[PDB]
Amino acid sequence: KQWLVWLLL
Amino acid sequence: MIQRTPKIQVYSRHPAENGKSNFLNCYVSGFHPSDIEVDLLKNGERIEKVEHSDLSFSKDWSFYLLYYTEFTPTEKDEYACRVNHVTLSQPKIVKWDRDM
Amino acid sequence: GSHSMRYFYTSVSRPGRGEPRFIAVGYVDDTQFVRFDSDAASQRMEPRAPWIEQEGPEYWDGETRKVKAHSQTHRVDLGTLRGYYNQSEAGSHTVQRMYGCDVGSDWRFLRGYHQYAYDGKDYIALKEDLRSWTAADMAAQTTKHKWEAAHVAEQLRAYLEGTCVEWLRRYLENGKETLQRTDAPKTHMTHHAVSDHEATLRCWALSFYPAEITLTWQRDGEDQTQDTELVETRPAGDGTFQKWAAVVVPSGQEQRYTCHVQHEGLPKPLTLRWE
Repeated sequence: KQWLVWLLL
Repeated sequence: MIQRTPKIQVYSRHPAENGKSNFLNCYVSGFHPSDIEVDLLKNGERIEKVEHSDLSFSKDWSFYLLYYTEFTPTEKDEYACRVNHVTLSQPKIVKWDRDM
Repeated sequence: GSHSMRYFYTSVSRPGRGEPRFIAVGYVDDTQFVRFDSDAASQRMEPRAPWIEQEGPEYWDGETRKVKAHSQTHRVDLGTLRGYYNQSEAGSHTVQRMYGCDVGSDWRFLRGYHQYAYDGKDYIALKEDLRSWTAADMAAQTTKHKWEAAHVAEQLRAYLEGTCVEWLRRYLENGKETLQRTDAPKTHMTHHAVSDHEATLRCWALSFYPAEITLTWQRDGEDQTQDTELVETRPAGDGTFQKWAAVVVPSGQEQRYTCHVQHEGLPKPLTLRWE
């Protein structure tokens, strides 16, 4: 299972 | 902006035994960017049923793909792999070395 | 031994077709088990291993939502970096992300990594302490600050030390019969007369898992690193890997060179010598 958070640059 | 050149390896999944069913593989590694075109040649003319792996890269962010197909090696037939990438001026070709 | 779950994401922008192309793959150790292709009609996280199909449809729905979210955030990151490096809309660019977790033989948390790259160069990485970031150029400094603001470090660490390792264990014990294995290599040696006063000794080691392998040549005990042809470990297609290492030998001196092989499947390393 992969991360649930959105990560923007 | 900085491009790496593709490294090609043509080989069989199992030892080459004429007449027995086997898989032909062309593995490309260490190239960038991701765009690339790869065909498999049977005595010059290309094949049609050529599956490939999903795009993925190594720790240095260089991509790698596998182009495989099913076939039966023979005595006279020569197989090859043709690749084209942005870092080349013409399609690169690699002959399958059945005896190495 | 030690196991690892790593996720890979690749997004490439193509002005003229609008929406970039987004491909993502998942690996446990050296075995791919999931995939997602943007331009695929499926539009869902598809399986690539047989031990993952056991999971129900809810699992696949969640993973699909997640990966689609990651695709969106990549579609934003492309434009954002285009602005940072002040580049034109007429140019194609690639955004790559890799992150995962490792566990030791005790099946506990050892390491965790997360890193972004723009056009093959490292953009921003997570140091192995999981608290601070490594920023490459001035553009990545802005990202580093933004992430230091929202406490992204603590969150990402909470994920890596929790869910990541847990479901890595689940994947290992589900696909136990394949992931938990050590296939020793099947080595042999060929000798081709390149010329009358030279020769080539090729050391084949094929059909082994995992891919981690060491394959060297020695002359009279010392390494021949300067004169050894060494291809990169390549897949076979059936879940095993192949690799060979050749050396150029003066004719009549074959008995001086030895091929050394090390792999998890070999109790003790192997030492080969022609004839």
